[PDB]
Amino acid sequence: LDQILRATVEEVRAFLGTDRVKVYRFDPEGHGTVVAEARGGERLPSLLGLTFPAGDIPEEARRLFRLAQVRVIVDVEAQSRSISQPESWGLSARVPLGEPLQRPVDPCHVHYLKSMGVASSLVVPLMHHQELWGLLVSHHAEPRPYSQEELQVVQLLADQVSIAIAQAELSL
Ligand SMILES: *[C@@H](C)[C@H]1/C(=C/c2[nH]c(/C=C3N=C(/C=C4/NC(=O)C(CC)=C4C)C(C)=C\3CCC(=O)O)c(CCC(=O)O)c2C)NC(=O)[C@@H]1C
Repeated sequence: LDQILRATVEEVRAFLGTDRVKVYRFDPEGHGTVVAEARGGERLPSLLGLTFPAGDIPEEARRLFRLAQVRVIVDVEAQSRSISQPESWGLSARVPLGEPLQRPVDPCHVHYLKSMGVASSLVVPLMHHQELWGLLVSHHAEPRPYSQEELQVVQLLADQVSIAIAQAELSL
């Protein structure tokens, strides 16, 4: 599982030629670890083996990956902003998209990317059946919109990967 996933990130980056792409796995307690990472000329630092507090991932957003498998972050420069409301959303995700061709992310996560030298990142999750196992993410330091065609093939690759983690799991 740890070996396969490492190989998966190597070919993936090559296909997108993105500066950095890493695979992230979700643990039952909310914590996750970086088990796969590729660097575009050591441009970005290696976060391999580092743990990211679960508190970093709320809940409403995580459900959307499990329910709709669709989320991307736009040009931090375009200044697209997201905000919460007196009320909280949950199962409401049962709705398919229903938003402009773009998705805004609150300013908190936005600068975090800026602080990381990232301006636009594509997000694709890894899931099996009704369960979400991890989160894939590509980092683009400069504006780079995604194509509807390439997006699926990858979404499929992720799905193909999500399937691998499932099939490999039985082994252990
Ligand atoms: C800011 C951190 C506040 C917040 C808002 C917020 N952030 C997200 C969700 C994400 N955070 C990501 C983090 C990264 N980058 C990594 O390197 C890494 C560890 C390997 C991850 C997973 C990130 C790109 C996401 C999306 C993935 C996910 O499913 O969470 C969101 C959701 C997006 C949306 O607009 O719905 C927002 C708005 N969360 C807080 O509690 C902070 C106060």
